[PDB]
Amino acid sequence: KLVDGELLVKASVESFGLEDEKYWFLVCCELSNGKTRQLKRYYQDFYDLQVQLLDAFPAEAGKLRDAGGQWSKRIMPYIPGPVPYVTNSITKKRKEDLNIYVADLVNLPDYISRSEMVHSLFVVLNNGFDREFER
Repeated sequence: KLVDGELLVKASVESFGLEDEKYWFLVCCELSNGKTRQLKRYYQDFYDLQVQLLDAFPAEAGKLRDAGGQWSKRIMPYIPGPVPYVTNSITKKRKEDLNIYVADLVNLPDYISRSEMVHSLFVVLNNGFDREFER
């Protein structure tokens, strides 16, 4: 979903935590009308978006080849990779990497950043956590 007059202008990952063996990240964002959100996301949420984005924008993902055989220029940011066993030290580094990743996303060209797809990660979910604050 997109809301006219309320588009993403800033995003961050501020912290991580553990609840019953599962690590989570605090994602914050600011909208163009000055509203902000505090959100809870798991690594998988970022991974699932990234899979969607690389598929939806193959050229910008560096996944296309021209007639000459040269790969298209990549402007899409990278996510930290999936791991067989999640640990505190892996999660700590992910928090740092994901912070940069989400800021980079919201700054992509309009035709990518303003997409339902990119905005989907930042929607308030009925997950017993996510909240939107007035300006």
